[PDB]
Amino acid sequence: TTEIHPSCVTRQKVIGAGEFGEVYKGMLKTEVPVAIKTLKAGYTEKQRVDFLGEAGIMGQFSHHNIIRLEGVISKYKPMMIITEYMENGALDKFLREKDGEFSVLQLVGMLRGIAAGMKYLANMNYVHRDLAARNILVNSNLVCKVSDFPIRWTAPEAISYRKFTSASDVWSFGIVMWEVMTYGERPYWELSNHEVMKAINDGFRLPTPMDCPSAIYQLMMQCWQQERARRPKFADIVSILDKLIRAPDSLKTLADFDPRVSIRLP
Ligand SMILES: Cc1cccc(NC(=O)c2ccc(C)c(Nc3nc(-c4cccnc4)nc4c3cnn4C)c2)c1
Repeated sequence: TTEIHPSCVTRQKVIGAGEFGEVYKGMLKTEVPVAIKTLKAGYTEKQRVDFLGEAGIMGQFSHHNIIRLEGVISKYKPMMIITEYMENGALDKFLREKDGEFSVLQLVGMLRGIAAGMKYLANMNYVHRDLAARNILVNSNLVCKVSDFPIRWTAPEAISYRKFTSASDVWSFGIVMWEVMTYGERPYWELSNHEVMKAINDGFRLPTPMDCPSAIYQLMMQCWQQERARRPKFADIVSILDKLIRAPDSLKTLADFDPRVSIRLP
């Protein structure tokens, strides 16, 4: 793993909180803006294992749609994980702040990216477990990168008996699809966590977003199959989203939106 000397790192502002440290924005000389996760004095043995273990696996990943590791500071204290900085931040907040500002093709393109990075993770035998728009970062080319800094996002088997697999990630990716196409709406709106699980078990599923291609709704619906073996694999998801994008007239057929309010005018 690329070891970085602390003299090359300039922390500037705090932007979040880690396991046992803060997360900063800063500069890296070799000047490149970076995000910095620190492990502060007093960390436990387990925290160090997880911290440097996160660094190790990130260093193994090399994919367009996975956040890139710039390097690590492990020979000096505080220890640091240093990644590329993504100017547009977390996808959930991004979309909520840019409601209606993109084309359907752009939105589906985001989803293709996320799916490509998840296919890569799943093939590397990495189970994310917390896939959600809030863990996806967006750069100045609209490229979405899976990161890892959730009842409503979690497959039934992962909730019920903690079976977390790439197939439970697929369920979550279904929910991310809906997040994207709704521009960051809260999945299941104000339903409580227990009402969500009850709804799912009862067989209900999130309704179609407004202005949503029929193909895209069909795909998220198949990510939400109760039977884990029936869900698409990420290879299936990437393949469909790539074909839809490359034949973009396919996205013009829209699923019917179920109106929650009727407005009558002559
Ligand atoms: C695939 C995988 C597997 C396993 C683990 C991971 N780990 C990371 O993805 C990770 C690890 C370290 C860092 C420095 C980053 N960077 C960022 N984290 C945050 C942030 C974090 C926490 C609270 N608020 C914001 N914000 C950022 C970046 C970059 N730009 N921005 C705006 C990400 C990834």
